[PDB]
Amino acid sequence: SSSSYRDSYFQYRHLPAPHHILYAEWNQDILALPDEVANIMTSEQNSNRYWNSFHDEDDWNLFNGMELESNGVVTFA
Amino acid sequence: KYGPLGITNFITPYDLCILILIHAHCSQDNGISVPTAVFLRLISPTRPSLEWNPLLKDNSNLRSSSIVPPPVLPILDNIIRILLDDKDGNKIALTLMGYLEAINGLDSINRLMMDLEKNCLVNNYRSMKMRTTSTRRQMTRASFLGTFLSTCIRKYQIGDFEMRETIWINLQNFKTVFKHTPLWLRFKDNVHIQKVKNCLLANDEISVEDQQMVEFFQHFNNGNDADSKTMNEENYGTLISIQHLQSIVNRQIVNWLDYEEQSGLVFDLLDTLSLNDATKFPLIFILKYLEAIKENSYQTALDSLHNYFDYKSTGNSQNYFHISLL
Amino acid sequence: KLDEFLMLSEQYKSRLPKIRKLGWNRFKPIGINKTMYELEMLRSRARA
Amino acid sequence: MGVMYFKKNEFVKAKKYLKKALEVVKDLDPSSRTTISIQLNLGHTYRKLNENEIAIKCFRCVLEKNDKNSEIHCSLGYLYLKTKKLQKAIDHLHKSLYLKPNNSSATALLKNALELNVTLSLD
Amino acid sequence: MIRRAPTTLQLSHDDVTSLIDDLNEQKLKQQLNI
Amino acid sequence: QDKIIHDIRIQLRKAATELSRWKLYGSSKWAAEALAGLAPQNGFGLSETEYDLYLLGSTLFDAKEFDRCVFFLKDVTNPYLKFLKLYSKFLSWDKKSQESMENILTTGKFTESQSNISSILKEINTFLESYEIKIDDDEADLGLALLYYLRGVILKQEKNISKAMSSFLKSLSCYSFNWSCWLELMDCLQKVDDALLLNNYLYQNFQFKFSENLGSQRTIEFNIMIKFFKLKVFEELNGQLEDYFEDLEFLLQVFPNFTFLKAYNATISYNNLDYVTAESRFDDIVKQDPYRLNDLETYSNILYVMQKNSKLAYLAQFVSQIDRFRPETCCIIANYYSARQEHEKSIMYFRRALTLDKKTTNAWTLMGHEFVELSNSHAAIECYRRAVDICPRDFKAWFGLGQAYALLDMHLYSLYYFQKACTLKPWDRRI
Amino acid sequence: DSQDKIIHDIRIQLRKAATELSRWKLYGSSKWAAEALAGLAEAIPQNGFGLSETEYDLYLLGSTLFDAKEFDRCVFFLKDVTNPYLKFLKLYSKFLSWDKKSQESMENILTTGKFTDQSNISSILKEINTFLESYEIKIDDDEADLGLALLYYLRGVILKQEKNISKAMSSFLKSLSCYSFNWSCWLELMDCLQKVDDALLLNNYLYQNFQFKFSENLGSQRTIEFNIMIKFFKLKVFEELNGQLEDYFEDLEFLLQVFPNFTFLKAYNATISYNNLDYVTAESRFDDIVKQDPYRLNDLETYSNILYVMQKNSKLAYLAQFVSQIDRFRPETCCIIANYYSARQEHEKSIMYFRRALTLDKKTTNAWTLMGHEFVELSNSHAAIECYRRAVDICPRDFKAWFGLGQAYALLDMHLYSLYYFQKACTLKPWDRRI
Repeated sequence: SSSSYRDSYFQYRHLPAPHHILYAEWNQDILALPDEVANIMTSEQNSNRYWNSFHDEDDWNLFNGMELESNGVVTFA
Repeated sequence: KYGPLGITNFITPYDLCILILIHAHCSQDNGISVPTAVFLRLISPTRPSLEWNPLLKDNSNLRSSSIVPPPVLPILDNIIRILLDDKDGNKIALTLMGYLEAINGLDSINRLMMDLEKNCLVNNYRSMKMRTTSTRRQMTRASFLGTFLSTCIRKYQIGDFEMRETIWINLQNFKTVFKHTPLWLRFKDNVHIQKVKNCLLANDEISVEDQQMVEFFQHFNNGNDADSKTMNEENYGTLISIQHLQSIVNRQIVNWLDYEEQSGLVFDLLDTLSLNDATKFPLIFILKYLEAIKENSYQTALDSLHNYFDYKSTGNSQNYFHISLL
Repeated sequence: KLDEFLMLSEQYKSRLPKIRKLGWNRFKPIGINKTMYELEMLRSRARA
Repeated sequence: MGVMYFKKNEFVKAKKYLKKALEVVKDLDPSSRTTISIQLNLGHTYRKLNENEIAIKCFRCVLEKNDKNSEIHCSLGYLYLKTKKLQKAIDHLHKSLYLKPNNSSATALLKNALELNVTLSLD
Repeated sequence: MIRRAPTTLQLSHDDVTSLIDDLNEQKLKQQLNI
Repeated sequence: QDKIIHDIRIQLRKAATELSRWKLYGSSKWAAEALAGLAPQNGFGLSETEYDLYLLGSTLFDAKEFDRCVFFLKDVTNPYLKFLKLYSKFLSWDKKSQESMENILTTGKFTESQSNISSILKEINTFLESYEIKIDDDEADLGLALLYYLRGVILKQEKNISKAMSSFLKSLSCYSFNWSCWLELMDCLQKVDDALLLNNYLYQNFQFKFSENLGSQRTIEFNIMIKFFKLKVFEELNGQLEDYFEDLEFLLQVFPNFTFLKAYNATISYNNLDYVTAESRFDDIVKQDPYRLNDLETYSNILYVMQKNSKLAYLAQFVSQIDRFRPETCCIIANYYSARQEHEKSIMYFRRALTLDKKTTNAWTLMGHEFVELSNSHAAIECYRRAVDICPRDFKAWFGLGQAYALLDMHLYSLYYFQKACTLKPWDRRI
Repeated sequence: DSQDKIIHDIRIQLRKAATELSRWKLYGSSKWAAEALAGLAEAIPQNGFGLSETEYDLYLLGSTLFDAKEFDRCVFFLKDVTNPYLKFLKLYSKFLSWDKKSQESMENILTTGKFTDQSNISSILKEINTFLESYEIKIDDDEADLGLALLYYLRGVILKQEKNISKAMSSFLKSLSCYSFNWSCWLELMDCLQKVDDALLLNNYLYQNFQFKFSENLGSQRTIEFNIMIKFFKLKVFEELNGQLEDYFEDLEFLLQVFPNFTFLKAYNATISYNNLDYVTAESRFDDIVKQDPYRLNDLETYSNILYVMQKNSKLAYLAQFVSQIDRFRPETCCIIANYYSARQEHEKSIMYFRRALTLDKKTTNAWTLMGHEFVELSNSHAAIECYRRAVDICPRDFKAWFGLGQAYALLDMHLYSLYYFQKACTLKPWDRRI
């Protein structure tokens, strides 16, 4: 027949060690994403605080109990 | 008989030799019953687990009430010398010799193993009495040989084709070592070998065409040395299980502490570990330690002791840190 | 001391049916919206 | 605008405005949910208008632009079942079901194509 | 400023059911002629 | 013969070196191996400031560091060095391009997607459109054919078969004596009547670029491998053969002791179910080239029918001794376990072989058969599907689906599946 | 003036250097050669081989069957050849066939070596000696081709794997003398070195009684003072072993001028700052590498090592996502991610990646100590102790391994049972306050 003669796709000789096929599962590993999954509702709060750290004192004081309504009218605490 | 040593969790070539012997005994076609003392010297070292604390306990259970022969090294030269002693042991010895000649292929190995599980080994005694139509002796699982053969059966179905090839490449290496030995010259021709070999070689189903090229597969792989050999990874000269190594080491240290043994062969073989089996077998370190004290070497004693107590503590779940200091 | 041979013996014993027990559950052919896990449960009720 | 005028079942001003939109955007937006969206919408309007020929052509060009899409395959199969080209539609239904698990409407369509294949006795 | 996906509609259930009913019609009438 | 064979040697020597030079392992392997069976011309369009990148790109590719090579050739205006970057870029995507459902079977782990190639396809169109000399006339050279060939294969990825043939035939007109290009052309057929139509295109519409090629090679019928083309097509699917026997004889006279021809020639017997002759025709090639491993699985398959397990086992022992991770090596081993009725374990080795190429010969189908003996009836059916999409020309793949659906209560889906396979192999009495 | 003339000389040679080595299908030096030319400062193809057209056909068969991983098949067809150029290929195919096979045979065995610290291998060695005697130059001649020089390299490396040290260097010096500009040749000569005093032993030999074959090498290059890998020699060995530096400075800035764009040099230069516990400066050095060369899984293990000390888990999560996207089979990419997982206190996952990283390349002993640390935070002291223990079996002169093992006992009430381990570590780095 004719199997190894075609070179139109990733074959056994393109990767360096042909014996790497033994593992062949590390590709199917979802590496954990940066920030919130380190907490594993608390993750978003932790992430919120982590980004919330970047304020000036008065600026943070403005947004302590900040709430914005849909129509655009503003409530300040 | 020397060579590199490596621990194997698979069927060692030594293991098949017992399987060779048990096949002849159970077949009862040749009327050859291997003496019980032979089995008890061969299988018993393979029986698992003895344990031996470094110090703080001396031969509290290791000493056998009856003096036992030393365990046998996995070389055809040593194995044959056990059967050879008897006046009729030649007949038993040739039985082993012929079977090793008949087994020329991996398939033939499988024929032996399929034969035993289907016919010889049987789950329990209650089916002994219903199987009076069997022309071969049948084995119970709980028996001395039965429990061993069960383990051997397990170690064959446990691996892929990768392990089976290693069995045959090593056995042919193992068989050929005995070939360039003076004793093999003494047994160059024995006519009985051909008789026993032809007993099992029969029913080959082909003798004219395949056998012409069956030899070609065998010979081409083998080191005919006519051309450059096919290049293959370095293979170990001897394969032993962990439990078999436990028996030979324990006997050696006990013999050292206070039927002939082969100190040189055991010591030389123990010096070729891949350093990973040493982790799997921490007792190799202390074997140097007992040797170290004999010549009164201070630092060489110490590191070995520290070596032994680092691998042992991790392997065993119970806390032995309180034992290391003592 | 964990015997390495017994450990790998159980590991082989666990994986061997795993190939056989593959087609269970999630896998569904097309044209049959109902996986084979309940093909035998209905088959069990058929005779029983 | 075209999607709306399709909703109101006008089927005419929708087509005109959609054609105007694509003729505006012939040069740019080769991909990225713009050309595919407008072209598939125009093809669906042509299907609703029973003009199936340029419908087949535009659905084919959309499919060759992007293959992984259950809707494109299901609609092309619907177009083929409108005519008598079952041999070239049941494969598309096969692929559509392969891509997306349920496709209940596609399941019914393929089943009907099955009874057709039983019914027909072509050499 | 970001754009969302433009509205696109696929084959509904009513039209495909109309086609299935019709297609049963012409898989049903012709064997009477046969 | 006379100078005809001599003219082949010089030009075939070319097809061995430049193909190897610009990292086409598969094509160069066939061509160079043809030198041995057959009984330093150097040249490339490069500048000193640009020749350096080719060395940089080639050796990074050799070290299998695919992805770095793409960055280091980010801006190259060379007509055909650009091919090397895109080739690296394509493969970098491919290795991670595993469909989810097939992957579950591919591994059993049981746990940006495709837009890269769309950019790749747009890049190649943009480059050629802006390139100085198009494919028309006696212009273009060897490197241009590679671009179209790379363009052709990527077109096949989105199942654009109709345009795929145009690109491939275009590429080969510019440069011939590339084996790998014709291999992908085979998968473009998936039908019987088109083959003669394609044959008609070659005989009348097709023309060669004599500028690059040597004498007596622009003509189609003096070409030697257009026979190879005809050999491969009439063995994948018989159909109606045209000059098949007559042309086969001529190519046998040339290329003495050529292993590939003998394997193909012997393979014909297997397609004809003449097992006794097939073994003899396989047996000699083993003696001649013991270290050749291609298409030994066919030798295993026939031995499976004959059930010469003793013979088969030594074959399995012999094959595994010299290599243990080539796709045929695992394939033959998995076949061996089937002979031992150990169907549950043959899956594992077939699984190992599958991950090696993931587009092999009919190994997907053999994987499915073992599931049938396990009565899974659901892994096997979707398994049989994977053979279909890859190679829709496989008789066994289609047959397995109909056979499996026969066991299923519904028989309605089975009729269509059998109908396709009926067209593929109408000669079979069973179907 | 003279420097520019040197630059023009360097370009010609590295073009030749990467040509034959890649043409002879060895990538240890071929990959080095091009990148070295790539980083060269801005200021017709060259090829030649004494092969007959009949035998040259065999070359193509041998060459393409090599990289198709069918090494054994290459040997069979190339058996009867007599040319020294192709003779090297046949044995090299035989050698690599063994090397690949040995890797296949052993994957579950983690540690490598022999406790006390062939016949198949000896078959290759005899063929080398048999062919070398038959051939009618046998080195020590002005008319010595590259193929013979390359042939000695195979002889040197095959001898060392048999542990026949003190003979391999002699072969390697002969190979380097007849043909310099073989980076793969220099490494295998690096690994054989063990101590700084031997570095001085050989360094002199390269100076007084060493000279290159000026016939093979181009002019203005055979001079030892204006050579390059003699300079590249100084940079690598004196610092990887951390030996006493001599003739080291003036060579260093000399290489910066000639190779301003060389990625390998900068990472090594960055490595030097890392090795001196100078982390701020090194971070700046590596940051150029990432921007200039985004795809280099060669020295970024140190980068992630730095970033772990740095903190900024956010920056570390940048690398782990980016590095893993390239490929998951390099030794480094499996240690890059392990650090990121460790920083987030998932040890039971991060512990696994470290073992994965070691499995790919067993020479990266640095992962062993990191392996043990994650055990400690899992409160499994037993599992930890053997871990550090393997690290010091592979090489006794490991300060980190001894210290990590001493601590694990120290966490337990075995204050004295730990005195030995700490005492051993004292010899390695006496000049530390922490110990």
